Amino acid sequence: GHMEKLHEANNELQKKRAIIEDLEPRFNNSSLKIEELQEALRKKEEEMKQMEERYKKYLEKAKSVIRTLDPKQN
Amino acid sequence: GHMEKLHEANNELQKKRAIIEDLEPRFNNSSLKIEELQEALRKKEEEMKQMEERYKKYLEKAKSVIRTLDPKQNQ
Repeated sequence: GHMEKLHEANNELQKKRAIIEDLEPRFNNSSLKIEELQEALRKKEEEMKQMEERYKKYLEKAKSVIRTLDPKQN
Repeated sequence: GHMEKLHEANNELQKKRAIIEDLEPRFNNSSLKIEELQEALRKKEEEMKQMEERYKKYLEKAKSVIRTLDPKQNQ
């Protein structure tokens, strides 16, 4: 047949059309997601570096409170 | 005539085939990516939980000291 091969071809085109319309919004969503997961990851890793700044500075501060309050040197 | 319609259709098929063949591995990679990231991020919110627990620890030693040396508690 010839008429019958046009039918098989047009239907497969409708099939691929449906495959594409379903997968595209999915792939777009998942792209957005990867971006926000990395802004969260970056923003968290920054918080962690600050958190280490503070505890570090705290320990150094208490190092000098010890000197100030020690009688054996003051 | 009919020749041309079956040629236009078969070549549109190869177009859509190319679209799909290119997007599908991309979408698979990105599904794996989302879950690798979400893992890294929860291993990181954990590391943070430990570090805030450690800093809150130290911040309550510190006010313990601010209270004992409070002039008002020494009179």
